[PDB]
Amino acid sequence: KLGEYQCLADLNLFDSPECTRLATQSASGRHLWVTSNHQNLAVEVYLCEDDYPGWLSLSDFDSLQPATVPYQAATFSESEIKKLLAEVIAFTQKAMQQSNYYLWGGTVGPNYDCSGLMQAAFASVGIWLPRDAYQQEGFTQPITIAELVAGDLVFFGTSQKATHVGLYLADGYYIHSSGKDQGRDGIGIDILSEQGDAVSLSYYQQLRGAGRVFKSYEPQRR
Amino acid sequence: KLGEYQCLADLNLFDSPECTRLATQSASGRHLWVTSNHQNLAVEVYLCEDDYPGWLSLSDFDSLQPATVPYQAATFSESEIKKLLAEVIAFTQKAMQQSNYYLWGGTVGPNYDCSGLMQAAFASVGIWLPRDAYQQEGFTQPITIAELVAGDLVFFGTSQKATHVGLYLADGYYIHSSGKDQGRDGIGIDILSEQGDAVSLSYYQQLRGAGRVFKSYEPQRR
Repeated sequence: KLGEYQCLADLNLFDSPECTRLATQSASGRHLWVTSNHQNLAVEVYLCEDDYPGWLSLSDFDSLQPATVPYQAATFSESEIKKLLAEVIAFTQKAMQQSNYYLWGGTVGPNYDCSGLMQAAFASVGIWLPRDAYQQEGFTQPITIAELVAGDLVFFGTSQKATHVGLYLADGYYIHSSGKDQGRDGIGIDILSEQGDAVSLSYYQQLRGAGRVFKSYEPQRR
Repeated sequence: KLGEYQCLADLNLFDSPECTRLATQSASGRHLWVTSNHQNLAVEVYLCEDDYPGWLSLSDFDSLQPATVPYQAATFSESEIKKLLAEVIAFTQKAMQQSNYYLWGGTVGPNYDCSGLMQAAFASVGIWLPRDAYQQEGFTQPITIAELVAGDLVFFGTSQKATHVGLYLADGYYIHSSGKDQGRDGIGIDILSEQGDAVSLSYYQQLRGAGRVFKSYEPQRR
């Protein structure tokens, strides 16, 4: 009906009431807000942890249970975050070991989009990032490429905005989920170098910058 | 001649004065103690940071400079260590991307043995482990398999002693350098499960236990 619910299964959220294009996916156990905006056979919702808005098919209403404990965002210091980056990296490596392909809106796994993998990996330690690559760029602390260290985000796109993101490892290497056209159609490792393979070179030429995660997302007031 | 020197190049240390079998390798910049024990065309040494003993060819004396500043071990709290584990894991991932094969005594890269990869990975952030897998088992804090988290060590062997080690990632996965016979002939990722492939199963059946790195190695008095 209306108000705060928790997901009993992984739910697809679409970017319109027609449910033709996946916007994000809400993992089991996440909290979401159900609005009174019903249209077509869907209802407008937003996810509590990242404020992500979208449309949920009314057929997924049976997978919503009313929340009895409201979502309250946890606060992380920079040092707490640093301690958890090993787990974030490990998440991406475990993900790379599963059969996977690049899926726009892919967020619950095994099939991710670039920013979905970043969100899923940080959320595996309880750290919330916004969902889209351009939002992740705005949310992190910009750093120079020289300053990159394991667990930082690397951003790519045009001079206009970030449209791709990966997770830095070491000495130029980063892990990312990349598309079928220019990339690997799934999770893989590339290098920020002109000495890389063709894929690495396609991305390196689009490199925009780098960001450090210094806090977890706090939802907007409401 | 005698006393503490620093390496100007990566040096091979052997397990006998005949220099037929590699014991470890000393990365350029490490400190070593040269004893008065000359035999054949080699001298007995030990490395300062891990106390590891071996034989250095007399022909490598030109790559030894006298130390004017003696090696003194740094102290790391558990917390400082935890903050560095992301870099440790990243090191192993970077190593996996280079052409490599399994090499007993392999410590400087690209070719590692199991415990040498561990040592090299932790040393890349300044944390010293002892060199051999059984020593690493004795040096770490034993934990249960259930308690494994990213950056812990997984030990394998007989009921008598650990002969193999890997670095835990997440959800049963771990990264290790493994031999040509039973393993991958180099760095790769396996799972602590019977649902794994054939290599995973062979190691899983030899699982001994797990350890957490809670301090950096302090050499013997001395």
